[PDB]
Amino acid sequence: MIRCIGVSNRDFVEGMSGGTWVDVVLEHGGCVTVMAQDKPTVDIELVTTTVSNMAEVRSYCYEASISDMASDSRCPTQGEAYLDKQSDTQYVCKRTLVNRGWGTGCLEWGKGSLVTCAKFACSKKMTGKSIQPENLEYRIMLSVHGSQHSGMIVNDTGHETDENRAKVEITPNSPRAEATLGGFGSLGLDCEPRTGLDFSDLYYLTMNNKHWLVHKEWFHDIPLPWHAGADTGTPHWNNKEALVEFKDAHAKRQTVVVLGSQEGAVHTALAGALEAEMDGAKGRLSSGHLKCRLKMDKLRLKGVSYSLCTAAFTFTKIPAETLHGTVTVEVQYAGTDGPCKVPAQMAVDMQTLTPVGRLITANPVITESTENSKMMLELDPPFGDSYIVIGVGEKKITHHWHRS
Amino acid sequence: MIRCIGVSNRDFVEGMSGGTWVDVVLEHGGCVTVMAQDKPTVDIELVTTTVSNMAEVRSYCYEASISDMASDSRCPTQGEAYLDKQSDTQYVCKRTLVNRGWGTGCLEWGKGSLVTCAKFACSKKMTGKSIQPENLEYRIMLSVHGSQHSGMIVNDTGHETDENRAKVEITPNSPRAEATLGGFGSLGLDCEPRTGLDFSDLYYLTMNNKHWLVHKEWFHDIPLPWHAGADTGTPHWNNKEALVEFKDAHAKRQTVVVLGSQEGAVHTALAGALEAEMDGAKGRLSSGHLKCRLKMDKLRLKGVSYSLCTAAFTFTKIPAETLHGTVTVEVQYAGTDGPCKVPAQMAVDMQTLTPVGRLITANPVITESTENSKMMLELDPPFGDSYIVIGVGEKKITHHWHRS
Amino acid sequence: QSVLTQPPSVSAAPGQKVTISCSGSSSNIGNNYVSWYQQLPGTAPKLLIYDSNKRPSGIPDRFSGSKSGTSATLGITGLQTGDEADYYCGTWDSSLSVWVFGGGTKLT
Amino acid sequence: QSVLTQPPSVSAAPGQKVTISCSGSSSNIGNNYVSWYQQLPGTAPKLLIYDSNKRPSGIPDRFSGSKSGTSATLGITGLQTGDEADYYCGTWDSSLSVWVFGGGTKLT
Amino acid sequence: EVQLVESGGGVVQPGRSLRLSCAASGFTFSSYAMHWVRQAPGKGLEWVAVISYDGSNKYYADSVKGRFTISRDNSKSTLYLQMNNLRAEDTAVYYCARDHLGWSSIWSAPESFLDYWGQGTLVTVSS
Amino acid sequence: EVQLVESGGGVVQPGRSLRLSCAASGFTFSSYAMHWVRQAPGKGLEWVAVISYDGSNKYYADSVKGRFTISRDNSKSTLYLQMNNLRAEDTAVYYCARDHLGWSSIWSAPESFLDYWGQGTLVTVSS
Repeated sequence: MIRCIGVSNRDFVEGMSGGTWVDVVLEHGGCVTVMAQDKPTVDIELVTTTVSNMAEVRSYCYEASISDMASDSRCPTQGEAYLDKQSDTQYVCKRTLVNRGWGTGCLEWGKGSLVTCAKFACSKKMTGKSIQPENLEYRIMLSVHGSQHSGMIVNDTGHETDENRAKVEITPNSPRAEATLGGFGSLGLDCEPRTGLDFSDLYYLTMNNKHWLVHKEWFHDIPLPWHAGADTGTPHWNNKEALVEFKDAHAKRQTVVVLGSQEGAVHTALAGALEAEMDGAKGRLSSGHLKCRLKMDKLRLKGVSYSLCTAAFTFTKIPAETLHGTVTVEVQYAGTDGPCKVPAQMAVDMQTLTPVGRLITANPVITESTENSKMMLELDPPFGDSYIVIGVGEKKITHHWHRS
Repeated sequence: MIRCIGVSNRDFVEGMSGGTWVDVVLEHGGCVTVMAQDKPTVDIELVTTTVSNMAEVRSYCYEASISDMASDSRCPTQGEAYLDKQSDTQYVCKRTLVNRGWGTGCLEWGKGSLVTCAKFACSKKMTGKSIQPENLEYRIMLSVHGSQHSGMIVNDTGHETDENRAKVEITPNSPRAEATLGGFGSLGLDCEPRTGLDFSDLYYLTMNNKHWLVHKEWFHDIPLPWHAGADTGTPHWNNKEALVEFKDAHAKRQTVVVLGSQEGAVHTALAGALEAEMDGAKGRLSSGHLKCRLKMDKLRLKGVSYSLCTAAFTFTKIPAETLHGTVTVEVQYAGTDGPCKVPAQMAVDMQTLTPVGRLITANPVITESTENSKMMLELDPPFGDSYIVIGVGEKKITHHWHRS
Repeated sequence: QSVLTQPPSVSAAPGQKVTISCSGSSSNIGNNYVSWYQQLPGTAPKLLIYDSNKRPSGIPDRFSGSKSGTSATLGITGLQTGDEADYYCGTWDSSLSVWVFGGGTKLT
Repeated sequence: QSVLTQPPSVSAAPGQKVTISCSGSSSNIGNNYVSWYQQLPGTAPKLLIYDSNKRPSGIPDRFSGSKSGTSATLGITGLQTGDEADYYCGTWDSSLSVWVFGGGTKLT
Repeated sequence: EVQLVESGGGVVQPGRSLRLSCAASGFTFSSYAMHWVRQAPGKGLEWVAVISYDGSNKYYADSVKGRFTISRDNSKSTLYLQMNNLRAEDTAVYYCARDHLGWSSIWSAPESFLDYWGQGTLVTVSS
Repeated sequence: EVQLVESGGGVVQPGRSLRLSCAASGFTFSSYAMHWVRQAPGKGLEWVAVISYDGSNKYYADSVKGRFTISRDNSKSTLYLQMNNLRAEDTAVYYCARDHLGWSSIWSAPESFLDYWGQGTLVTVSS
């Protein structure tokens, strides 16, 4: 409950008086408070968008090193130069013509042959992986908003044993899901993958714990050495001249130099690309939307036949305004009643106690039979001046609240 | 001569009948052969463009790492956040706001302040130094074409003890030089250093044993951390955020991570720039330009009072054509008759021996008095058929030749 | 005796339909992804089922995965004598913070 | 007596122009760059003149370096009592492939 | 194409130490989480330990906590299990297992399953 | 701020060896060539050795050819001079000197001059 109230992008969706179906849109890092007449308030929020089954397409090298380098020169009209490791696929070579003459060991003036090779090794590489739409999985956290401890909950750790919380996973080939919320009934779900993304035109790119989603055309035009798919041992690197260049050639040699690391150049290029989390062979996302169609007829109210809490309450905190105009109050019930219904309402006239506004923690219920419990309550007050009323009879407390 | 007559960029400048001035263009890796009527042939070539005493202007960092990441946040309406390291200029921080509330350790909902810092350390940097005409110095090599052993000279080594090879140096504030060429007179050199290049619009840049000449405005607009000049210990870096980014911030933390190395990104931007050498605090260039004027009236022929070589010559090599159409011939002289003028010409009519074409090694003179001396010549023949005639009398040398 | 309780042995004639069910709690099976493994005699374990109903590329479709409440079931429609091995259900337990296997089910 | 020879001792009255010269061959001073060094009594050598006409930053214009022929000369215009020291010339010898110093000259 | 090669087994007196090692080839060892699973001859499978892709988190079974230390060297793509104070019940074949995930998220552990296994190394404690 | 600290010199016997060291700081040591210059007490200066920026070129004075050996470790920015088979005449105060150039060209040795000097380290050969 705390996570929902703290989230900025929080949408309040309401159902019907006796309706069964409502629609929502679940956004990543956002909560959706769902209210219904005479039904408990449930929170729906997307927690995890994850992709799987990613086949490697191509790997680019962005940091290299050369070794085992040599040069071979020949006089003009002595044929093309030749080195032993020229045909080796682990070597990059460059044929060139250098000036030879009488003082340089030849018998005729002209341009003689010259070849320089160097063995290619790759320090670090990046890899782009394919993404298919069927390998999509969403995780949705369903929580009951206000069962007298929901103010102690801020995250998902503990959702397994908590009966008032249930999580469900949705794939494009399995959109329906049902989750029971313990004593508050059970929720229905029929979700629709709604992340605008052309997976047929996207690659999952990783480079040194930094990962993005890139376009296929941009990925195919990267000027770096590459090899298709993947290989164990040593693969044959294509386009090895992208990281190694040959400078001015002397009489019988040529210089061979590796280019600097292209990591910062790619980070500069991918400044606008969408970032992705990588967990092993899967890919986790922080973007996402889901069009779910709730079935809420099976949502029951917990304290139907319970009595009202007869003993006296006490405020543990001064009520505060949320980022949504609502109020959070934390009351302490000193009575040893068993499960009782919390008297909680708002009134503008203390004589008639006519209910104004509504409760966000719909139909609050105490469930502890020990003394001095605690409970958080969220109220939707009317505009202007009104009173927060908690308890019955003499020792009920009031607290004046003004809302803009 | 060999290095001059084997070069590809070899211009041929001609003097006058008794003229005293000729114009030349001196570029790196090139030679200018200056011929004149009844004057010895001299070679001019720019061998060293070097800069020194450059003023360090600004140093950019292209690889970095962080340390001591600390954070501090405060509740809404509880004031701004503060860290002790927020004032330290070696640390970089970022103000930000993040949602807080009742489950996050605060008494009122809303957004609160948050600051996260990190110690800024730079792995590698690059430096841009300024260049002024008070820093330039050109070194020109002045050699004599045809002193009977320049046919075994291939480089500058040993030019000090060789009187037929002189070395001069030119600065923009001292654009003139004069030197003696042994028994071949002396040469003057008036050069324009303004026509060299435009070195008020460029910086000299050093980055990890690689060095370029880059534009002044391209160097200012580099988006990297920078200081002015240099400083011992630790200087003050400006705009540290070019390599340090602040990722998603939780309720009490913020992830600090540095970008990849930008060395390869700088290399790709320096494709069209001129590459330079580094020799300590001096900078060395291999791409320049020089317009100069040659004072040749003080050039003189070595001894003309000599007698014609009466003994018999023999070919040592087979005559080969140069890249510029000229023919090099190496001969052996069996005579012991002191120094003598070498009789060498080209005659299309073998009966009258009327000279056609010209010699590039004007007035060759055997200077040795021992048997079996070697001398290499160069001839500029006429197009078509012509006879190479070396020597006099019965045992004279004849070699047929054709030029396209 | 162990965190996940599956029956020790099930036998079935070839061609018959056989089910192997292991039960746990809401901390291990009720929420987390149950994985099944086949261990042929003298062989290292082999991934049979992942994400509690899925087959890896290579596993014949005679094997099906199922989960219901806090108990997952394995299935073999058309058992063949090349499938006589030990089967282990396993998952991560969030209350223990410990990955747990089952007792094992020997199939004949 | 050494590859480069300068006078062993020269003396000038304070406030007067004094010159010191070392001469070599065409392989050391003729082509290569001559440099000077001032060694104050009981101190480390101090680069005085480089590139045979240039003063490092900090050296006053009282000092001046020249080079004519195969012999470079040092100049001290307006001597002061703080200049009494040993003065050495030196450069690279191309025929010897060995860097060489001068004999030295104690100024008084 | 994925291969896991365990080695270091043998016989050991009770009370002394031992360090199994498993070499990985065919994948990015630095990108995945890894497991140890031991199995006594004729007994069932017993999970031992898991280590995340970068050694950030380590979880141990209660039967080995305080005695076994899992570790990984992403440089040479090898996996280690430092076992000390060995008892008789530790006699089992020790497999290293490639987890399908790297355990980099809160939800990786619930989604965790063991993708590939090794042939195993036997560690007997005789007395 | 430039500084060079010589160290490693005391009193030594003839025929034995000695290794000196020059600690460099305040400049890119791997970029500049470096020299050794010794001075006998009350005598003139004597150049000893030179080593280029990448340590590929070395030149020694004729008196120490084959007996001394200059070396450098650009990583730690230090300079080594291995003097063995000493004599009584080698007693001098040894300075290391920074050269304005890195000796990376044919024209570096002519343009060379010693930029910054150290302070000395009195090596003495007694018998």
